[PDB]
Amino acid sequence: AQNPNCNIMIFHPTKEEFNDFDKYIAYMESQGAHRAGLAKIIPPKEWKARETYDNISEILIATPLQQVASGRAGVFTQYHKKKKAMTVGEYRHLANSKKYQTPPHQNFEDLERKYWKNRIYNSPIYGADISGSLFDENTKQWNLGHLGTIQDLLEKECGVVIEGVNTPYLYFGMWKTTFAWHTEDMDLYSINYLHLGEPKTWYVVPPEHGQRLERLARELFPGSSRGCGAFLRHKVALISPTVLKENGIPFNRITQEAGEFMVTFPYGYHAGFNHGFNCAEAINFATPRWIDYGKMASQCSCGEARVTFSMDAFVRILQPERYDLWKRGQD
Ligand SMILES: O=C(O)CNC(=O)C(=O)O
Ligand SMILES: [Mg+2]
Ligand code: NI
Ligand SMILES: [Zn+2]
Repeated sequence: AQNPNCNIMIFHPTKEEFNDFDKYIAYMESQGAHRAGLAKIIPPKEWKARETYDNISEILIATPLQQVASGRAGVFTQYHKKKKAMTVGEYRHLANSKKYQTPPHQNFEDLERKYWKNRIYNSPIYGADISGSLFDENTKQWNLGHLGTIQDLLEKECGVVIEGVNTPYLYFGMWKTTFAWHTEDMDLYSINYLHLGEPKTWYVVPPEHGQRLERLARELFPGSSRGCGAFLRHKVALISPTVLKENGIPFNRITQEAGEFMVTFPYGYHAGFNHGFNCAEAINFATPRWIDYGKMASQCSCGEARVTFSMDAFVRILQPERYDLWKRGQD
């Protein structure tokens, strides 16, 4: 069995190996990468996502989200307070302001310590979930706006044609902006490219141990657990590495820098934070190996998790028994 300790693997494809996306994902899996829940891919030195980032300031963040925390330093929830629209240039200035900028620090480890110690006492503003792409149309390799669609994968594997589309999303971050513990919708893969700016630290639980994290979360968030049998689909709960270690939950951590891809694997719980002003692009995708995960994925039917149009068909086809109840949640 490859990678039995479920370590995060880092890959360095050549330009020739970067041509065929599906084939490279399958290669990484042949070496055990999926067992970690997360892999890093460093693109060949010849590759570029686009020529420059010099002309992005006029992108609109229509609904910036202020991430307000409740709880204790290592065990907290966050809610998102909607703010007035602003451009990327306005948001960058805000991120660099004395109120929001990254503090002086020695290295990534010192910054991580400061994040866990102090996150809850601040409310950073995240430009998350913005439909669009920063890949140049002429970039042919690993262009997240040109991937094979999940609808087409389901059709190829299962023979059923379904409605829906699959497009990327931009994330503009600042110091302390946070992504809560989650897996993807329908336990899909995700891929994330850090286009520019400061790093993003990730934490991940191996898929084979995801239920250990769920059981801890039910203990630590007992009212939420009573409210919903899949409340981590709400994407609001944070648990620190110190707390995970105290409770024996297996996990790993890694920092992504500008110019690097991360891939999350089906049912790989992940969480993390941004170090300062940055811009990432991400999309979900599927492979043949995902189908069995999609069939078994938990679902939120309490009404909180509220998701895309395209998830309807996945539930309807892969989880027909759950369909009725899940759709009541969506309506
Ligand atoms: O970058 C973020 O805020 C969150 N990204 C992801 O969870 C992902 O790419 O799967
Ligand atoms: Mg612009
Ligand atoms: Ni994710
Ligand atoms: Zn719910």
